[PDB]
Amino acid sequence: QVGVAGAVFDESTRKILVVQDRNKLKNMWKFPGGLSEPEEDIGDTAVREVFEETGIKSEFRSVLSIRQQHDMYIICRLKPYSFTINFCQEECLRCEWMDLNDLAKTENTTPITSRVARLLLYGYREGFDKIDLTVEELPAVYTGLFYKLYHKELPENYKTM
Amino acid sequence: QVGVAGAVFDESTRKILVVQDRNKLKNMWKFPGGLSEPEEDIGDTAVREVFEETGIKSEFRSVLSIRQQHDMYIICRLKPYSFTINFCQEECLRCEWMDLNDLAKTENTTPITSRVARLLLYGYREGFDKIDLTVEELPAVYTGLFYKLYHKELPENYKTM
Repeated sequence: QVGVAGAVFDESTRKILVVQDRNKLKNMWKFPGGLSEPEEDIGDTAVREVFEETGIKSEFRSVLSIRQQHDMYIICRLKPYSFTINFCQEECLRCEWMDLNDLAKTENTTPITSRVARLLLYGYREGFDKIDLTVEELPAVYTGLFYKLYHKELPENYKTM
Repeated sequence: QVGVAGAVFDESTRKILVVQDRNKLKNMWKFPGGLSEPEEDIGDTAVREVFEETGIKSEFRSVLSIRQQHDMYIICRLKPYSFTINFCQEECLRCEWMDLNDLAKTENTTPITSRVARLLLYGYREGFDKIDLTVEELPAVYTGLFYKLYHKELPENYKTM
């Protein structure tokens, strides 16, 4: 099943919600995330994983990045609507609203997390339209399968011609 | 191995290079594509698959879309620098420089191809910066693995802070 992470950014305070895992890379700040359940939309996985790890209630806004290895892991931009952290003590050592600029500069994070922080900063300064991507389900033609398609948000007048 | 497609768009003529497979969906226009070889960068797969199917020489410019099923298939924007079609007769029935607006409107294509045509039209009218994404290799921290990360192009001053 696909993994999904939530990058919960408060555009009013310039804060980004991050965690340190209790038992894995406990000194590296990361975004909360985990595995989708069967039938779960990507955005719902993000919002659920965030809430379970951090106590923060949020809304899906966009996809920010797709991570591919040898399979897929989707990192999403979320907008918080609660702000009191109640983190999962079995899973996390720390959970903070960190200054986004601090995450973008720290060495105590992963290269992917840092890249996604820098991308958030670019959207914070120059507009989220610069960075946001959508995910949509589209049908196959040759078979009865379905795909998920990730791309820059396409204005409604073009999606439909 | 990942699949990769090439959407070869001539911004000077508003034409998009498309094929009909000789033996599969022979009435549906599609972008040339196929499987990456071991060690091959995504862009090189695109350029090679295009050349092998169509005779057209091109250069990678960006990623346009990521297609996910139950694994990954990357659709790239390419810029042609040769224009004489010499298609692979064993593989394709037709290969044409089609008007992009015609591809964006036709029923004789797939929903994904049509979506990517509409996204190209949006870039043709409003700038390719609106649609282009990059792919880069970034390292893991927990293990010795590497990932590929797909996201909107991030200006150099931010990538590096």
